[PDB]
Amino acid sequence: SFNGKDYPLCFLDEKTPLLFQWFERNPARFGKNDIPIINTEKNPYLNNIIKAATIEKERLIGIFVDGDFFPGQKDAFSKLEYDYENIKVIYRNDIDFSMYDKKLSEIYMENISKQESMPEEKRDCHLLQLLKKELSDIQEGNDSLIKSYLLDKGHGWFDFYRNMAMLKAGQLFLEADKVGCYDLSTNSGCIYLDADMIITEKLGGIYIPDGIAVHVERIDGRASMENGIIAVDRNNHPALLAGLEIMHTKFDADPYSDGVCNGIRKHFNYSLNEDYNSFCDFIEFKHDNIIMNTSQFTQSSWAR
Ligand SMILES: O=c1ccn([C@@H]2O[C@H](COP(=O)(O)OP(=O)(O)O)[C@@H](O)[C@H]2O)c(=O)[nH]1
Ligand SMILES: [Mn+2]
Repeated sequence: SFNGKDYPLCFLDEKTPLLFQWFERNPARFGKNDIPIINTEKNPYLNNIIKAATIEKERLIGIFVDGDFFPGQKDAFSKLEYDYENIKVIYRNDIDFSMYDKKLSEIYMENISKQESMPEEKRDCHLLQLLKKELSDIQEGNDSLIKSYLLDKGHGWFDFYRNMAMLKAGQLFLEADKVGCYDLSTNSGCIYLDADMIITEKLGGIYIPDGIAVHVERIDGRASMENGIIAVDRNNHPALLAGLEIMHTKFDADPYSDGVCNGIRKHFNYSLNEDYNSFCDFIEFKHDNIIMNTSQFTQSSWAR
C-alpha cells in the first residue's frame, strides 16, 4: 500500500492460471510432426514450459500461439494436452479480439483534428505529415489496429497480442473452452511469464499491489519495467486498458512500452518525482523461485 496513496494489495488463489506465449513467424524451421515451440540448447523454452507445468500441477498453464502451422505441428500440440492435463494451448485464431479494436483511420483523424485545432505555429508539423501520409497509404485493404500488427511488425506482433491476451486473462482459458479447468471463473486473473522464466519451486499465492505487478530489471544502476512478467488480479485490469487507451490514441505507440509500462504509470499517477526506482520496487513482481530472464545470459530468442 505504498505511496503516494494507499493501494490494496491483492491475493489470488493457487488456482491462478499461468500464461506462456509463442509466436512463430517461421513454422517451417521445425519439423512437421513435432512441437513448433523452440528449445535450442541456448534457449530451452519449450523445456521451461514443460518444467513449470509439472511443478504447479494444481495450477493451469496456458500457451498462446500464432503462426501458419502445419497440421502435424497442431497434432503435436494436441498430444501435449493429453500428456499434461494442466497444459492448455490457445491460438490467436480462436479468440475474439474485436472489442479491443480501433480502426486505423480514426486514430489518425483524431490526431489530425487535435493537431489542427492549435494554430499553424503550435502544431507538430512533421507529425501531421506522417499522419496524412499514413492515412492515405494505410487506406489500401483493411484498417484495423489488430491487422496493423503482423509478422512484419515482428517485434510488435507478439507484444501487442501479449497485451490482448492479458486483457482477456482468465477469460482466455474459458473462451477457448479448454478442458480440465473447473477451478476458476470469469473475471479471474492470470500470470504471464516469458519462457526465459525458470521456476524452481511452486509459488503459492502472491500479493501484488493493485491487482497488477510486472518484471523489473536493475542494470547498471537503473530499473525499468519489463514485460517478462505480467501479473493481473483481473481480466481487463484498468492499467492495461489505460495502456490500450494509448494504443488507441498515441500514433506509432509501442505496445511493449506504452501498452503496459505507460499504462501502469498512468494508473498509479507516477509522474514524475516520484523517483522511479522505488516505484519500480513498488510495482516489481518479486519472487525467490523464478530466474529472470534467461535470455540475458545467452542470445535473445530473436536472433543475434
Ligand atoms: O520468436 C519468438 C520469440 C519470443 N517470443 C516470446 O518472447 C518471449 C522470449 O523473448 P526473449 O525474452 O527471449 O527476447 P528478449 O526480450 O530477451 O529480447 C517468449 O516467452 C515468447 O513468448 C515469441 O513469441 N516468439
Ligand atoms: Mn529474455
